[PDB]
Order: sequence, then C-alpha cells, then structure tokens
Amino acid sequence: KKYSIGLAIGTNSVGWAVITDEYKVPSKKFKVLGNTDRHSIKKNLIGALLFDSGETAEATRLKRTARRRYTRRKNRICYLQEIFSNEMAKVDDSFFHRLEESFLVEEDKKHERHPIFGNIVDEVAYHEKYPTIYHLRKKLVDSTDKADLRLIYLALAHMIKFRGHFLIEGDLNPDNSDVDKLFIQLVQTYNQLFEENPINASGVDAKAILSARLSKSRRLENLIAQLPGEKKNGLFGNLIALSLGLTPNFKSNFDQLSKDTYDDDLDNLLAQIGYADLFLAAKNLSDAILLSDILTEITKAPLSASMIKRYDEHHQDLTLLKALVRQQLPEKYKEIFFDQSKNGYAGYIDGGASQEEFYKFIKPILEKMDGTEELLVKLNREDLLRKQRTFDNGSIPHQIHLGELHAILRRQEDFYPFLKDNREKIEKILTFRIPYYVGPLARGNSRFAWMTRKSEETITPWNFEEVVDKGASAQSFIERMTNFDKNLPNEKVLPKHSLLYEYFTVYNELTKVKYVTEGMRKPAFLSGEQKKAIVDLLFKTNRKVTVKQLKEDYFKKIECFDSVEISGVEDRFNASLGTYHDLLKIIKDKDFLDNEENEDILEDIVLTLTLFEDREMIEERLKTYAHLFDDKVMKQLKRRRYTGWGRLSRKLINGIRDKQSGKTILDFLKSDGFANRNFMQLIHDDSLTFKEDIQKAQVSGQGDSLHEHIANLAGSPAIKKGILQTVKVVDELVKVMGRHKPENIVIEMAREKNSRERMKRIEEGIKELGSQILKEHPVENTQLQNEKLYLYYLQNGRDMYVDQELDINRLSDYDVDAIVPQSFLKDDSIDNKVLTRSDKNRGKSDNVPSEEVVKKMKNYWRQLLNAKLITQRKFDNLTKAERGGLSELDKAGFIKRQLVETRQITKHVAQILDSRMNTKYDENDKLIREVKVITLKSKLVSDFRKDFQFYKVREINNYHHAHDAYLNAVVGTALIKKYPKLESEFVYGDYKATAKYFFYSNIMNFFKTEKRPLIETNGETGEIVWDKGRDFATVRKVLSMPQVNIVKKTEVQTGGFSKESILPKRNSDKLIARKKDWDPKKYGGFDSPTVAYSVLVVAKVEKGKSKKLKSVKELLGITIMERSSFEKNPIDFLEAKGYKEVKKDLIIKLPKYSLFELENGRKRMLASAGELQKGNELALPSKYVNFLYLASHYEKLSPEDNEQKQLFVEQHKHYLDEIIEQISEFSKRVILADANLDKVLSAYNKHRDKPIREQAENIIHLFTLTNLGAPAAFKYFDTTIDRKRYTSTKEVLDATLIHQSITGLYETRIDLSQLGG
RNA sequence: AAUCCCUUCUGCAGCACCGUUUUAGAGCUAGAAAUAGCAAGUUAAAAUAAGGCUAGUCCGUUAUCAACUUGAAAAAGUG
DNA sequence: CAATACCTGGTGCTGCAGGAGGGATG
DNA sequence: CCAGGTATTG
Ligand SMILES: [K+]
Ligand SMILES: [K+]
Ligand SMILES: [K+]
Ligand SMILES: [K+]
Ligand SMILES: [K+]
Ligand SMILES: [K+]
Ligand SMILES: [K+]
Ligand SMILES: [K+]
Ligand SMILES: [K+]
Ligand SMILES: [K+]
Ligand SMILES: [Mg+2]
Ligand SMILES: [Mg+2]
Repeated sequence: KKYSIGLAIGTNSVGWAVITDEYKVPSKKFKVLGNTDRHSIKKNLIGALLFDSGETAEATRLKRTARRRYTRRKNRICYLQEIFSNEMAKVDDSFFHRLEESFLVEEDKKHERHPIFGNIVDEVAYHEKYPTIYHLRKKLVDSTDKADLRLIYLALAHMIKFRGHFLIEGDLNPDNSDVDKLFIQLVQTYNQLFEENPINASGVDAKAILSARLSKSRRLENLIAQLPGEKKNGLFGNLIALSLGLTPNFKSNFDQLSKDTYDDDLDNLLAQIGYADLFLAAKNLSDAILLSDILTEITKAPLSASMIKRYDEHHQDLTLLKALVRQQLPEKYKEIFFDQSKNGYAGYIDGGASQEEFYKFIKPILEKMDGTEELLVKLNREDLLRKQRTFDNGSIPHQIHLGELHAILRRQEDFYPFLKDNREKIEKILTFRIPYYVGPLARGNSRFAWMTRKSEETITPWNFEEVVDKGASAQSFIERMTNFDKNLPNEKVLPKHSLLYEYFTVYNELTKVKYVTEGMRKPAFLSGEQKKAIVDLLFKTNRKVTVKQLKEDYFKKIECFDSVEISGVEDRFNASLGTYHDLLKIIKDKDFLDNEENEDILEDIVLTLTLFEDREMIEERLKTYAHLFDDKVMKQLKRRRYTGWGRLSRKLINGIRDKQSGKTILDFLKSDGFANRNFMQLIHDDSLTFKEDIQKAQVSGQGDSLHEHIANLAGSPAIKKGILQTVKVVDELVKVMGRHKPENIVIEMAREKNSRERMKRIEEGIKELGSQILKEHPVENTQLQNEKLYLYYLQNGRDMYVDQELDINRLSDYDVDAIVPQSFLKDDSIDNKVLTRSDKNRGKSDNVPSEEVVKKMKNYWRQLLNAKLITQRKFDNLTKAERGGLSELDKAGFIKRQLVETRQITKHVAQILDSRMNTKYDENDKLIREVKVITLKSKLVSDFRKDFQFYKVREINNYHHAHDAYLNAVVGTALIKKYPKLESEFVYGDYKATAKYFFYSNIMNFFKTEKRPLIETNGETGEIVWDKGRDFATVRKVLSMPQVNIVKKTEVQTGGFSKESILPKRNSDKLIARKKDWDPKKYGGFDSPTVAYSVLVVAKVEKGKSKKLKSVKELLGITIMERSSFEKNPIDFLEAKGYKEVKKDLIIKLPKYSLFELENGRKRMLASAGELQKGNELALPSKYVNFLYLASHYEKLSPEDNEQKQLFVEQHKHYLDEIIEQISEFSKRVILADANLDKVLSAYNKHRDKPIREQAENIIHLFTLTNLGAPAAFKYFDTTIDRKRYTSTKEVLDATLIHQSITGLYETRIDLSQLGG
C-alpha cells in the first residue's frame, strides 16, 4: 500500500492527487458529520484548492504613511494656531472656533456662519478685495500698512498647509530667473576662463530651449546640437547637464546636483583637480530655469503674482468667451455655462470635469468660431481658463512659499512683537521635515519605529535636534535591516568593501588556480607561499591583476619560466583588493596597511564609511583615529564613502577555527597543503568542524511556526500563500493515509491592470526621447494590450533591424521576431522580442542578429536604452553578435534550462517538504530519506499532454489544476524510476555539449512507442516503469473521473471599511457617517461597506404598531467596521440591531464562499450577506474536451499527422450539439438563468453556418455561464450575455451548509431547515 | 553558490500635488408660484478610513482563518 | 421581489534594506 | 478590471 503525492502550486490554486503503484487514484469512504441523514460519502483522492490571491502590504503602507502625513499637517496648523492664540483672543475670541466648524451647517454651527469676520458686510468686502488667497498673500508681502491679524494668520496658514516640495537642498535667490543672461554669463565665464577656442552663443535662444517643458536630457541634446564642436559628452555640455538637473562627471572629461552631500562631493573633486564661478553661474542658471517655468522687480512674492495672473487671464478670457458664444452660438449657452452634467464651463467649475476634459470638450467650439485664435493658442499651451489649485503645482518648491512667508513676517513683525520673536519658529514649522533615517517619533508602540531619544520629552519642530538622537537613530535605521550571515544567523555580514572580505574573495579565487610548465607532467595548485608572493607582488601593486601579469611578473621574474599555461582564471582575475589601494592612496603608508595589528581599526573606519552617508556623523566617528593621520589625510578620508554589504560575516571568514587543525576559513584559503580547498569544500568537509558548527548554529533560529518560516521566504506573497496551503494539504493527505508517509512528492510551480504601466513606460520614454509620437497618435491603455502596438510605441514608430520609419496601419504586414531564436530559448516576452517590417532583415534565423544590423542600429538602440524603452538584457542580446553570437554551449544550456527546475523558490518548497517528511536518523546519525521530493518544470507535463492527447482547457472548469497535479505525480515518479542517476538533478539532496543537448532533448522519449518496446523497464533493477498498453488507459480513466474535490477557501474579508468615495448628502440609510456627529443626511458620507462575514441569526423581531414578536431566521452581514464591536459582545450587538431572544448557540459564522447545497445537487456559495455565487463544477467528458481543444485552433506545420486531427474534428462535428446539450442540461439543473440560456441557444442556432473553429472558440466562451464562482458577462460571437446574479440569500437558510476541510475529503453537513420556531 | 550592471519581485521610512465632501464667498428682475430673462463662477476652512489607549507629532486596510474539543493565543487533538 | 444599469480615488518624488534571475566582466 | 453595492424601474 505504497503511494505518492502530486502537487501543482499556483498563485490561485493548489492541485493535489494521490497515486498508487499502478498510477491509479484510490477512493475511500469518508465519514460525514452533522445532523443530516447522510453518514458517509465516497471520495476520490484528487482535487484542487482555490483561493483569492494574497496581496502585498504596499497599499497598507501607502495609506499608513498618508495617515501620518495628514496627522502631521494638522499638527503643523495646530502649532501655528498655538503661537497666535493670545493676541488673536485679544482681536477675535472666536476666529479659530469659526475656522474649525466651517464644515457644519448653520443649524449646527455655534457661532456666526461667516468664518473670517463674523458678519456678512465685512466678509463680502473681503472677498471683493481679495478674490483669491493669493491676492491677500501678494498684498501682505508688498504692503507696509499694519494688517488685520486674522488675514495674516490665513496667509501664513495657507502657506504652511500647502508648502511645496523638498527636492532641492540649499537656498534660492528670489530673482535672477532670466535664463538668457545667466547662459550668457556662463558662456563668458567659459570663454574667458578657457585657454583657447571660445564657445559660440550667437543667435542662441537658451531661454526657449531651456525653459521649454521637457526632459532634462532632451534639452541637453538640443543645446548641444546648437553648439558646433561641442559633444553631448563635452565638458561644457557636462556643466550644462549639471545646470539642467542631471549629474555630470568631470572624471572622464579630465581623466543630482541638489543633494546636500553633493556640495562636499564637489569640494573633494576640487581637491582632486585643483575657476568655479561657472558653477556658481551653473546652479544659478538651474534656479533660473526651474523658477522660470513656474513664475521679479515688482514684488517679493512672484508665485502669488503668477496665481493672480492666472486669475486675471481667466477673468478676461471668460468674458471674451461668454461674449463670443452669445454672439455666434447662442443656443449652446446653457449647455456650456449652466449644465454641470456636460463637460463645459459649468462642469469644469462645478461638475466633475477636469482641465483636460474641458479642453477636449471646447476645442471644436473654439475652432468653429472666429476670434478664438489667442484662446486656441492658450488652449494648446495648456494655459487657458486655468484654476490656481491644479495638478501641476507639484513643481513648486518649498523655498518659494518660504520666501513669501518670510516676507510677510518681516512686514508684520514691525507691528506685532510676537511675530518678531516667533519668526524663526514659524519658518521652522514650514521647513521642518522628519528625516527618512529617523522614522516615526514613537515611544514604544510602533512596530515600525527605531528612533531613540536623547531626552524624554515631547518632540517639536524646534527642539528636534536636542531630543532626537539623529546619530544613534541613523545607525539603527540601517542595522535593523542589515542582512545576517546565512551560515551564522546571529552574525552581521561584513561591508562589501571591507579589507577582510576582499582578502577572502581574492584568496578563494586564487586557491583554485593551476599552472603547467615543461618540467611538470600534470598541473599543480599554488602553494601558500606562492599565493602570498602573488598577493604581495601583484594584487597589492595593481588594482586589477591580468593573467598576462601573472605569467610575466611572477612566473617569469620569480620562478624563471618562459612558457607556462594557466587554468582557473582567464584574461583577468575577477577579485581585487580595491579598498587596499583606496586607502593606500588616501593615507600613503603601505606598512600601516600591511601591519596585521592595524586590521581592526581599518575594519572600523570602512564600517563607518559604509554605515553612514552624512559628513558630520562620519567625521564624528572618525575622530577616534584623528591622531593616526595628518589633517589632510583625515579630510581625504572623510570625503571617501562606500555602499553595499557582503554575504559573509567576519566570524565565518576569520573567526571560527577547525577543532583538529586550529585555523580559520581564511587560514585554509591562504594555505591548505596540496588540497587547496575553497570556501564550499571547507564548509562541506566532514573531516573539519566547520560543517558541524554551522549546523549547530542554524537550528536555534529555525524553531518557529510554519507560517513564520514561509513568511521568511523570498517571493510574491501570493505564491507564499500557495506554498503554505500546499504544506497544509500535504499534512492532511498524510493524515488521510493513516499517518503513512508517501514514497514520492512531485511538485511543479507555475510561472509568474498593468496596462497603465505600459502607458507610463511609453510616456516617460517618449518625453525623455522628446518624440511627438503621442501627439500624432494618442493611445489608451487598452490598445497597448496588443503586442504589435506596444512594440511600435516602445520603438518610437521605427523598424528595429533596419533604419526606416514604421507605418502604424500596416502592423498586420509586419513581423514580430525573437532576438534569441525560439528553437533555442522559449522566451516570448518583450525582453526578447522586436517589431520589424520583415524578420528576414535580421540576418540568419539561426543565431543572434547579424553584425551588420548591429553596426547599423547600435546608436538608435542605445538611445532607446537611455530612455528605458528597452532593458539592458534586450540590448545585450541584440548585440551578442559583436561578442561571437551564440556558441554551441549557449545552445546546450538554453535546452537544459527548459527541463531542470533551478529556482531557489522551488528549492525552498522542496526543502520544507523534505525536512517535514524525513525526520529519523540511522546508525550513522545520517538522515533517513523515506520520502523523495521531485521538482518539475511545467513544460514536461505540457509536452506530455500535447504528445499523448490529454489536452487541458482552462475555461471549462477548474479541474485541470488537479489533473496537472496528477500528471506531475505520474511523470516525475516514472522519470526517476527510469533514470535513477538523474536524482541529483530532480531530488532534493546534497548529492560533450552535443551529448547533453541530445540527452536532455530526448529525455522523455521512453514514453513514446516510435520501435521502442511496449513495456519500459529500468536497466539495472529490471523493475517495470511504464506499460504502454495499460498505463495510458489508466491516465485516461483518471482524467475522465467526474468527482474531483474542488474546494474554494472560505475567507473572511479584510481591508478597507467601504468604498472611499465621499458621497453627497442623500436621504438614504445606506450612507455611513464620516465622523461621529456628521449626520450623512446633512453632510454626506460613505456607502457600500464590505461584509467581513455573515452571521446566521435565529431570534424574534418586533412587527407592527403592537410591537408583536415574530420569529425570524436571516443572514446579517457584519461589516469590517462593525466586526470588533460584534465580536466583543455578540448578544448586545444583535439586540442593538433589533433582534430579541437570540438563540446564542445557533449563531453560525459564515465567511465568504461558504458552501450550501440545495436540491438536485445545486450548490451555491456566499458572496456576501445578500448575494450568492455559483457553486457547481461542470464535469465535461474528456472526448468533448479534446474535441474542443483540437477544433479550437488550426493545425499547421508532424503536420501530415495533423490531417488526422482535422479528420477527427470533422468526423465528430455532431459533438457541438452534444456539448450545447451538456451545457443546457447543466444550466437548467444548476444555473437557473432562463433568459440567458434562451439567448445563448438562439445565438448558437444563429451561427450554425460559421466555421467549426470559430464555433468552437465561442463555445469555449460559453462556459462563463456555467463556471464556478461569481457570475460574469461574456460574448457569443457578436451577442453579449450579461451576468445573471443571485440577489437573494433566503433559500440557503433552509439548505444544507457544508463545512469542508482543506482537501474537501472531510466534511460536516448541517441541515439548516431544522432551525426555526 | 564570485563581482558589476540591468530587470523583476519584496519590506520600511520621509514628503509633495490634486480629487471629493459640507459650509462661507448677500445673486438680480418679473412671475403668486412653477418658470422665464440676465448676472456670476477661478478661492478658503475643515475631514480624508468610524476611531483606540498605550496619549506617542503613536496606532488603525499586509500576512493568518472549514467544522468540533482544548487553549489567552500560536497551535494541538478528532473521522 | 427580480431584471437593468451604473459605480468603484488618483499622480509625482526622495532615501534604505533585501531575493532572485540574466548577461557580462565595464 | 472584477464583482459586490446601490438605486431605479418594473
Ligand atoms: K446656530
Ligand atoms: K554638436
Ligand atoms: K470640476
Ligand atoms: K575573468
Ligand atoms: K551607505
Ligand atoms: K481581501
Ligand atoms: K486577508
Ligand atoms: K475550508
Ligand atoms: K534589486
Ligand atoms: K547572479
Ligand atoms: Mg484622523
Ligand atoms: Mg482643496
């Protein structure tokens, strides 16, 4: 009674099957619990678990940081109001009270309804004088008169509440925003600065070029093109890119700018290369540009002046437009200016029409009339009838608002002393930001917090530097997320640029080098002293060590050789002692670097230089070693910084020692007799204690629950959910088998609204490219789902193999080609595809695109890569011909990869299963592997199905998952029975090119007959593995079984309370209050809450004026918001809902997808408290499935054999009317959608003359009507069938509730009809 | 299971711009009223998961969940 | 009550830490 | 986008 388990793991399903020795699926009588007449039921041991996808914690994060930002903006306003409190009380004792209650209706207000002044005359006068807040801001900046304290507060609060971005570190001169004069002065500085050949700025419109709204690099390209004799990589072009916003490097010219550390960066660069006024004229021009796009001798507040310009132009253009429409088109006036439902001005101001929609609506009306030329120019400039609060204000830096705030404070502190004293406090309120390396300012109740306090007191924007330890917190920010050595899980990894780590890497690479001379018969390793000599003579004198250097400067000059051959390294050594030479240049003391005593200190310094990024903290930590280096060396040292972390810790590299030998890993790597064992051999050697000590280190950390362990894997949270469910399914199956472990467990893992991503990728690439391909051809995200159009836009409308424009309309004429041919690699993704007019122009179809195409198109390809329209992998594959093209080894590897699962995630799943199955040790204290775990790629079973006609159709039902599992079980098991030597490739354990190509290509031919023998056996054992006369019949019978255990995981719904839309007030009890006292009838609110789970209530409710008690049984949906209160005390909750005399013990909790069975096997699932999903699977017989498969698609190019498939399709055409029949009988029994079924029958009767292929495809479409789960709309040819929904859950209150275990084999059935009174 | 770069998949932190909602921004004239004819419109306040106690410039949408017995829970046991 | 149609919150940026896989050694 | 909530129309 030996058995094996087959598993198919996916992101929404775990298919499972149990097989015996003969590849049969058993069947058992399983006990049934509950109050039903049924006491047991027969189940086949095969099925599939279905579940909704597990989501990422990202949306939670975004919304959580937003919650924090709203809290902190409120606290900003609260600080500002606290500063104003007393003097405002002297002026107006209820001003802030009216501000906070501005949202209430006049009936609910406690003070006068006019907020600012408290009476109508002064309010109307204010709005007449200051129609927008920016009028008041400009007035308060420019005027010299004492102003009302309330208007001052309103201006300062409007600046602080919407304060602009923080993308620039430094100050901003308010004026000097003339692009032209700053570019001219830059040109003068360069010309009189440089030695000869002065640059030309004659007839240049640096203003237009730089100020045009464009990508930084495209404006760079334009300005460079204007300059004769200047490269885009020219030094002056580099300075221009510095001024534009890019980071240039003057390293190559002489062998973001806004970062704060970037100025220290520039200072050390100046130390390295010894006039900079062009830089002081470069960032000045950067300001000029950035400011000029947004906005100076007439005011100190130019931003509010620009907003007032917006307002004035809006007024003038609106007057002109009203007059023009009244004169020329008097009949549309209402529609344009009164109808909020239309996208005219009325919908633009009061409706829901955006600026873009309003423009789309009014462009034809402007083109239709006369005198609309300037208005149309403003429209195409996106500068017509503009509001002031718009989407594009994200460009406004906080320095602008800060300048206006400071101006107002300077004006009004002459009249208000508390403004003079609190000026810097208010400025700080505006400018203060919590640093990213500090995190939440918590006190021990935030699982995300790491900040440590210098003193225990409340943190404010002003005492932040004294209360918050900006030092220790910035250290914790990195150290909490630092990686731990996998071998010693309680040790921190070394910095990637640590001297010890680089020594380790160099010695590990060097210890496997071999060399041959004439005197030697066979190659030899390098001795420890040879390796030390090579390190001291070469690695410590050159950054990179070439094989030529190894042959000449060592084997010739030391060992006195003339011809020696080297193996283990080719051309140049990959490892290098980079930090050694960095420090040798900085400190200039080789004996200090070579003194082993000085290792520690150095490891400290580098650690600092890696751990932090701030200059002050780095200097503070390096102070401990100030006495060791001259001041110049200390300044050069603090300017140097590293990033990145290694994979191994210091204790593993050079700490733990082998008990017998007494030396560390690095000691072995430096000298290991004549074995020269490397790191892997060291930690896997049974004669050394490294293996055992690593084992003893691992265990203590991994004593935690299965869920935590699976959380610690790397992968999508959806596939992690799948993995956890897979493990639980295996546990349940083992329990079903009488706690006997299986012989094999075969696992296969499937491969892994993105249209907006395509749109964003293309928009960014085209605007960075500076192309007008979207002005010429506007496109929507739905059109980008077509492969050819997406390729067209990614290629800027050009052929990729030949210099020639592409025509959009002729996309059907063109070809989509694989960069690496698909006979070699089955890559069908954008990363390996190209749109070209004719694939013939690629060159030869058997390799990488020819060298000629590369020579033609490399520059255009590089332009596409810089705009991120192609990836780096795509570019490399396109230009592989430059580096020899595809070698035969690549040919063999592309095929071995198609059939050997080499993912770390499938390896992790197999390791979990293996460590859960095999737990006993033998007499030699080695593991007893009772259970072998196999990992297969989906292509094996896919090719099996296609070769032996066991086709899958995903749309018919969810059975295929289960079937896949079964097939996986079968094939895998058979495979390792036929070729045990392949265990190393497929079974979890710590155990010519043409040859392996042929072998892996034909690995699955033992199943085929063509003459191979009828019976296939193992060569050595003589055991039978496959009977071609009997076992295929077994597989067919298994795939034809109608009873398959499909179980949809019942899940409590979590997440948001409801839809987020804040609806207008409405006389409906469906509205939910947004605050405790905000009656939705007066204020609006939310609707559409999500039911966490429903509850079966059995009680009485009052009926009629008499309040008589009437017995009821109904489903009450507990919403996500109600859940905590209902669970704290269900009886009080239900009584508050209106129920009386609740039968507490009859309360049944019903999560989403709870299963009910009614009459004639009709099943329903709970979609919520008031809707049901389809609960039955349509078990279509196998012959119909294979017919639908074959007839669904043409058979073209064993193409002569495909004639037999076509003849079978045509000989069994009557199958169509049978399939429809099978559907009809199903629907009438189970679905109960009379109108939809009649429409579908009429549609099938309508197209009986259509070709068989298209009828088959639309019949595939039909199964949406019968699929398990929520109803969905579908299409039969050109007829649309809307979903028939189940808008009532009354019937399930008398049906049979079915509780299912994870496999569905164990059940518990409750006949709810026995509940009532 | 080397380094570099790229891509993709994950986790955390700090910000910005809108959108919505109610109220404020005296609508006028003729109508009994409905309605008609005109004037106007760009701005602001406040909320932005109800809220919680642990009162922090903190926390509140991920992960986990058939039934039944035990347990605070994680989880074990039951065919 | 059952069929029918409509609805559904978005965008942009800065830093950091990691797993992976692909292609090459800048 | 999918699919559960909502009002409107019978
Ligand atoms: K009142
Ligand atoms: K040029
Ligand atoms: K609008
Ligand atoms: K090399
Ligand atoms: K760093
Ligand atoms: K959910
Ligand atoms: K959940
Ligand atoms: K279940
Ligand atoms: K990465
Ligand atoms: K790698
Ligand atoms: Mg709040
Ligand atoms: Mg607003």
